[PDB]
Amino acid sequence: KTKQGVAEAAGKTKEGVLYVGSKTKEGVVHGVATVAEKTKEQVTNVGGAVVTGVTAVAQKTVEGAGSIAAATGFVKKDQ
Amino acid sequence: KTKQGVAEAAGKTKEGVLYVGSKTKEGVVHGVATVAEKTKEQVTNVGGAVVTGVTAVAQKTVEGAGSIAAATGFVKKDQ
Amino acid sequence: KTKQGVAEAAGKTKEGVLYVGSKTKEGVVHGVATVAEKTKEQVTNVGGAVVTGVTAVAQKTVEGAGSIAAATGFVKKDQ
Amino acid sequence: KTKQGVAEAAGKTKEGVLYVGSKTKEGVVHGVATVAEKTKEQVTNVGGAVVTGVTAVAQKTVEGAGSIAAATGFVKKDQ
Amino acid sequence: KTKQGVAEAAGKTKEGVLYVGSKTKEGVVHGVATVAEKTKEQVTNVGGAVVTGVTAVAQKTVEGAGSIAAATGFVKKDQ
Amino acid sequence: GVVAAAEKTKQGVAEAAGKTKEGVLYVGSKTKEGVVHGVATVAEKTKEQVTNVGGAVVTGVTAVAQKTVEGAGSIAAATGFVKKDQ
Amino acid sequence: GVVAAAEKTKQGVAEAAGKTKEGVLYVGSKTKEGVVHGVATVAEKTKEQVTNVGGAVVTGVTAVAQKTVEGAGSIAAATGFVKKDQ
Amino acid sequence: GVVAAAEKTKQGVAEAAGKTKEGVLYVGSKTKEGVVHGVATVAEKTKEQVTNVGGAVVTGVTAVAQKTVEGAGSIAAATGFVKKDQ
Amino acid sequence: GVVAAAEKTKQGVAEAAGKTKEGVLYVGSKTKEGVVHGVATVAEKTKEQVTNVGGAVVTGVTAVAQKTVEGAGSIAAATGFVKKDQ
Amino acid sequence: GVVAAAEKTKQGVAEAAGKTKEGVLYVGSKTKEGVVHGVATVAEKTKEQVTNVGGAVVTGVTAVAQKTVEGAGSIAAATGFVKKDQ
Ligand SMILES: Cc1cccc(C)c1NC(=O)Cn1nc(Cc2ccccc2)c2ccccc2c1=O
Ligand SMILES: Cc1cccc(C)c1NC(=O)Cn1nc(Cc2ccccc2)c2ccccc2c1=O
Ligand SMILES: Cc1cccc(C)c1NC(=O)Cn1nc(Cc2ccccc2)c2ccccc2c1=O
Ligand SMILES: Cc1cccc(C)c1NC(=O)Cn1nc(Cc2ccccc2)c2ccccc2c1=O
Ligand SMILES: Cc1cccc(C)c1NC(=O)Cn1nc(Cc2ccccc2)c2ccccc2c1=O
Repeated sequence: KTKQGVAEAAGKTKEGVLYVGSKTKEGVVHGVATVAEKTKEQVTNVGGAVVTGVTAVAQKTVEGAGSIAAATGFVKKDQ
Repeated sequence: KTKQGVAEAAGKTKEGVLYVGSKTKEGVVHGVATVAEKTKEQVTNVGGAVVTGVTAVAQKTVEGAGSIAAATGFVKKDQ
Repeated sequence: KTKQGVAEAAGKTKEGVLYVGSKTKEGVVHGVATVAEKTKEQVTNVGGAVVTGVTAVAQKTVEGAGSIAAATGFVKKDQ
Repeated sequence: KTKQGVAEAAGKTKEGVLYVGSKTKEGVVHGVATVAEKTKEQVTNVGGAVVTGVTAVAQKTVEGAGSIAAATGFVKKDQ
Repeated sequence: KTKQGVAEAAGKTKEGVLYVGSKTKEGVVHGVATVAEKTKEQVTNVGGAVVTGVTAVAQKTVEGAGSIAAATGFVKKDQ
Repeated sequence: GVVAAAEKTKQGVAEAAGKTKEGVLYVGSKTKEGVVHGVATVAEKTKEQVTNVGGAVVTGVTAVAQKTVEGAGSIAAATGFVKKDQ
Repeated sequence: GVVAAAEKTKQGVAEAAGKTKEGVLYVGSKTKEGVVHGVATVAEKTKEQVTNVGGAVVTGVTAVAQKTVEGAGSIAAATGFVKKDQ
Repeated sequence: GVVAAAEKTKQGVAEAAGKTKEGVLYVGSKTKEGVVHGVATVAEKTKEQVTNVGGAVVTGVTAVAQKTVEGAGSIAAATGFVKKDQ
Repeated sequence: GVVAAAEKTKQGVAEAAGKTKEGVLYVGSKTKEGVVHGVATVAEKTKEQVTNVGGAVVTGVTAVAQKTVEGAGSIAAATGFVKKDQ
Repeated sequence: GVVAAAEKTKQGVAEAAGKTKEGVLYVGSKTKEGVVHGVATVAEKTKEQVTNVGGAVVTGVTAVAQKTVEGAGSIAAATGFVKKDQ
């Protein structure tokens, strides 16, 4: 047997109130906040890559080799 | 046997109130907020890539190799 | 046997109120909010890619290799 | 047997209130906040990569070798 | 047997209130805050990489060798 | 006097505002005002006797959540002679 | 006098504002005002006797959450002769 | 007098503001005002006797959370003759 | 007199402000005002007798959290003759 | 007189401000004002007798957390004849 990333909960009682709960989070992006007030942005681009926004990426993969979650704002000229 | 990313909950009682719950989150993007107030943006682009918006990407894959979740704002000229 | 991303819940009682629930989230984009107030945007584009909007992408795939969830604002000139 | 990243909780009682809970977090990005007020940004780009935004990437992978979670703002010209 | 990164909790009682909880955090980025007020930024880029934003990357991998979590603001010209 | 001008351009925006007053705004926010959450009570053998004569009595397992804007929130009020003139 | 000008450009923005007053804003925030969370009570054999004559009594397991803006929040108030003139 | 100008440019921004007053803002923040969290009580054999005559009594397991803006928050108030003139 | 100018540039920003007043702002912050957290009480055999005549009594396990802005926060107040003239 | 200028550049920023007043700001900070944390009480056999006549009594296990801005925070106040003229 093999357990990986397993949340387990068990409870037992006779009389009363019993609560059992389990939660799991894998590759989760939570709570991203961004505020821009009275911001001046001047961009001149000639053949390049410019990123000024908000990017939130969450990736979960099984048996995946060589995977890329995020690739933001790049110039690639491989030969 | 093999368990991966498994949420398990068990409860037992005789008299009363019993609550059992299980939750699972894999590759989940939650709670993204963005505010732009009185913002000035001037962009001049000639053959490039400019990104100024909001991007939220969530990807879950099984047996997937070489997968890319997000690729934002790039210039690719591979030969 | 093999379990992956499985939410399990079990409950037992004799007299009273019993609640059993299970939830699963895979590749889910939840809660994206964006506000733009009194925002000035001037864009001049000549043969390029400009992105200023809101993008929310959720992808779930099984046995998929080389899959791309989102590709936003790019210039591709592969030979 | 083998346990890795496992959260386990067990409780037992006869009369009263009993609460059992388990939580797991793997590759989770939580609580990112950014504020820009009265900020001036002037960017001139010629064939390069400029990144000025907010990037939040969370990646969880199993049996994945050579994986890259985030690659932001780079110029690649491999031969 | 082998245990690695395992949180375990057990409780027993007869009468009263009993609470049992377990939490696990692996590769988690939590609580990142950034404020820029009245900031002036002037950038001139010619074929390089400039990064001025906020980057938060969290990666959890199992059986993954040679993995890179974050690679921000680099110029690569390998032959 | 508030003046905004833009002349001899390709793309031009000119905005002029005399007086401006912003308002309250919520974006992806959660609020909880007067909320009762997660109350558990277990009783086996309770003997309760109440003898009330012209009064307010609150007895037993009580869970009250109140949210008032322009009024008063009370649970038990045994008063008398409440008058408002003009 | 507030003047903003922009002449002989390709992209130009000119904004002029006399008086400005910002407001309150929430972005991805959580608030809890008057919140009761996680109350557990266990009682086996409780004997309770109440004799109330013209008063306010609060008895037993009580969980009260109150949020008031322009009023008073009370649990037990045994008063008399409340008057507001004009 | 507030003047902002920008002439003979390619990209130009000119903003002029006479008076400005910022406001309160929350970004990814949590607030707790008047919050009761995690109260556990165990009682086996409690004998309680209350004899109230024209008063306010609060008895037993009580959990009260109050948040008031322009009012008073009280638990037990046994007063009399409350008057507001004009 | 406040003047800001920018001439003969490629990218130019000119901002002029007469009077400015910043506000309060929270970024990724937590606040706790009037919070009761983690109260545990165990009682086996408690005998309690209360005889109240025109007063305020608070008895037993009590957990009170209060947050007031423009008012008074009291637990037990046995007063009389409260008047506000004009 | 406040003047800021920038001439004959490639990238130029000119800002002029007459009067400026900064505000309070929190970044990744935690605050605790009037907080009760971690109170444990164990009682086996307690005998309590209270005889109150026109007064305020607080009895037993009490946990009070108060946060007031423009008011008074009291636990037990047995007063009389409170008047505010004009
Ligand atoms: C809660 C409670 C219980 C028993 C004894 C008392 C004194 C209180 N407290 C209050 O009534 C506080 N109050 N007073 C007034 C003014 C007023 C009160 C009574 C009669 C005439 C005028 C009021 C007016 C408009 C909207 C709200 C309110 C408010 O909330
Ligand atoms: C809570 C309580 C219980 C028993 C005894 C007392 C004194 C109090 N405290 C208060 O009533 C505080 N108060 N007073 C006034 C003014 C007022 C009160 C009574 C009658 C006429 C005017 C008031 C007016 C408008 C909105 C709120 C309020 C408020 O909240
Ligand atoms: C809590 C309590 C219990 C019993 C005895 C007392 C004195 C107090 N304390 C207060 O009532 C404090 N107070 N007073 C006033 C003024 C006022 C009070 C009574 C009658 C007429 C005017 C008030 C007005 C408007 C909104 C709030 C308030 C407030 O909060
Ligand atoms: C808490 C308490 C219990 C019993 C005895 C006392 C003296 C106190 N203390 C206070 O009432 C303090 N106070 N006073 C006043 C002024 C005022 C009070 C009573 C009647 C008329 C005016 C007040 C006005 C507006 C908002 C708050 C308040 C406040 O908070
Ligand atoms: C706590 C307490 C208990 C019993 C006896 C006393 C003296 C105190 N102390 C105070 O009331 C302190 N105080 N006083 C005043 C002024 C004032 C008080 C009563 C009546 C009329 C005016 C006040 C006004 C507005 C907001 C707060 C306050 C405040 O807090």
